[PDB]
Amino acid sequence: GPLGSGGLFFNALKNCKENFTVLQTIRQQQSTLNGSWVALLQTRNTLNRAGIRYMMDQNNIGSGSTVAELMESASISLKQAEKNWADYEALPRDPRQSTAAAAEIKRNYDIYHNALAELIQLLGAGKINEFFDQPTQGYQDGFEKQYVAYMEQNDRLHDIAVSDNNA
Amino acid sequence: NALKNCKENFTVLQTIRQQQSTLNGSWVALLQTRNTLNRAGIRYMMDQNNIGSGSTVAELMESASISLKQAEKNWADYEALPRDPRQSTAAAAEIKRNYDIYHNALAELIQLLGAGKINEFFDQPTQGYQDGFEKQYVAYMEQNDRLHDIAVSDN
Repeated sequence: GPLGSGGLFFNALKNCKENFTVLQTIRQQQSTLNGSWVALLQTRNTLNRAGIRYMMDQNNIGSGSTVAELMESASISLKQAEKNWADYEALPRDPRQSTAAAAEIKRNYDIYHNALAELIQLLGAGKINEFFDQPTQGYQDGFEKQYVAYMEQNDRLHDIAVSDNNA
Repeated sequence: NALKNCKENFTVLQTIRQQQSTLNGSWVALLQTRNTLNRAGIRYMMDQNNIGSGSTVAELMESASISLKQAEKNWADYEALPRDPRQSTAAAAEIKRNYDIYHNALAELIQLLGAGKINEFFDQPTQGYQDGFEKQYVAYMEQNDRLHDIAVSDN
């Protein structure tokens, strides 16, 4: 078109720099959310290991890490979840991301995160029965559903940026 | 060039992002498999004291199988992806070596369970196997962070 090389270059550089900023935004949200999700799963598994060790200790068998060591490890991983979740929330968002879906991920994150913190409290208090009975699976499932939707949203944004860069 | 520089910086983020999504997906599915197997352990022990609720040991065992296949699926996604030239090939081999150990360990637990080999099931030092993978996963992530931070700059 009746547009010069200088112009074509400026426009290409403008778009590239915009596209890059989108990928950066998305990559960071992805790594922080992922780090929070993994640390919650770790916490959950560690608490289950603690329950097993407890039930093993009843019949004076049971080895490996102690209930106390496992509880402390779960606390450390829950702190890792929280750290990653704070980083996630503070990141600048892309204007096109749904604020409604962001609110849902957060709602489910708090339910699941709080359930694990509660398990840690129940355990350290001796409320073993309460501990074994929490419907944790449902809480986790609710966060995961949102996590998937969020990633699907971000993959789309990713693709828009890629398509543009290719053209 | 300002342009070719940016067109390549964007390529780095793209390749890194996609490797991350799939590798993290595989890691999440492995973690879920391990947790589900520990749920089956609890359930079995509850069955021994004649209480014992929700999902059965058999149902959890099947669930763990499905989630382990999901790890394999995400792993194959990751394994087919293109690697950036600057990424460590030695690290890429060590993550694979550690995924295999951890994956195989989970495959074994499922086998042990569906054969009633309960002692061996509870015996397995799964934690060490997971830790081996995790350590490589962290280094890989740290490497990707560095490649991310250089792209934001060159931009």
